[PDB]
Amino acid sequence: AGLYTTYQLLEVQRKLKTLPAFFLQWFPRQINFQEDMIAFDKVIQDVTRV
Amino acid sequence: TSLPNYLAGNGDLGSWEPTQIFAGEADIVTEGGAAGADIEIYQVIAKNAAGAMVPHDPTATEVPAPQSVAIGIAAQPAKSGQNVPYYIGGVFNHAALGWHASLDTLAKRQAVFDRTNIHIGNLY
Amino acid sequence: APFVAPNVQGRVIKESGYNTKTFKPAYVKPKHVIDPNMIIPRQPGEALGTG
Repeated sequence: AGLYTTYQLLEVQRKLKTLPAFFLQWFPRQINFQEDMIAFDKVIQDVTRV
Repeated sequence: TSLPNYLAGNGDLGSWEPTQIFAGEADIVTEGGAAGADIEIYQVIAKNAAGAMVPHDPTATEVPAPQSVAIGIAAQPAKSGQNVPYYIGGVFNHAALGWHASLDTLAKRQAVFDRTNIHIGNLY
Repeated sequence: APFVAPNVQGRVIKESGYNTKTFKPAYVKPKHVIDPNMIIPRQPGEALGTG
């Protein structure tokens, strides 16, 4: 002791958190577009009529 | 803790003085015993009626209570319910111990231990 | 991450720190005494009559 308690330092305990990909596995296709917007076209053709 | 200090200044890293305890060459005798109240380091202990290690105090009741005799110098601090090892023999320093009030001078402190293995003497 | 409109400058995120732990060992002293009361009597691995 005396003026101050001596020490030995052991190694730093680094817990590192992550957040891995689970919902991105159904989003495989990548588009890097420089335009403004993305347009879609959905068409239902009901045929089952007597 | 958070911020540094940018300005110029001074300060002490610390200061230290040794604490000498022994004054002679008598043999050292120790025993642990169950404490009864708060006990500092190198405070003179007594024993109460129940057999616990109450720290020493004269002027106790009519009848001189068994707290009036003093038995041992404690060695390491403890609380009520934590048993204490204490010295029962040796020749000790006069000033490094922990006394209390009305027991100030050199003569009364040796008159505490006029008989035992423990002897109280000055350093030089 | 914070959503910031592409005109304005953007938000500022804070950080964190760290802590410590210090420990100190205990100390142990068992012992014995060896008087002549424990040397003199017979150990079991010894014949009868004489020793």
